[PDB]
Amino acid sequence: NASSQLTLLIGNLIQILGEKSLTALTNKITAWKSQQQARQQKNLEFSDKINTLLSETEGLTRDYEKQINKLKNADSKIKDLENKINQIQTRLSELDPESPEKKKLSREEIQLTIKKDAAVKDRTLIEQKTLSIHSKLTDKSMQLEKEIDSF
Repeated sequence: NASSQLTLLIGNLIQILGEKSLTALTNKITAWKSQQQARQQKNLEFSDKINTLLSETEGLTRDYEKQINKLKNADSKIKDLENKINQIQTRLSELDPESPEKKKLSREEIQLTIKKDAAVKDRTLIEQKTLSIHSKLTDKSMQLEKEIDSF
């Protein structure tokens, strides 16, 4: 233990040489001790914080990936509801102007439309979360800089 050895050393020197002639060194040693203790405080604090930021970053990375996948499925559901609607819309155009089945297809198209509007909504929500998570990751990079700058 450097500190304890140092205490013994200056103690020993003072024994023979007297404290008056060594006051300056004695004072320097006090400063050193103090610095060492502050550096040990910072070291521990930084270590804990880095561990936290890291773990937090990993969690948010997983969240980001999970949401990105969710958002792809959402664009799918939509590209599929757009198909059913166009399909049906084409089918309705070519429909015998009456006809016995027009009434029903028209009701299916209002339904696919209601579903597609709700899926566009839900999509934007997911996209928002994605972007939000990305923002939180950016916050983690800011927090990291903060810690480094005050080390």
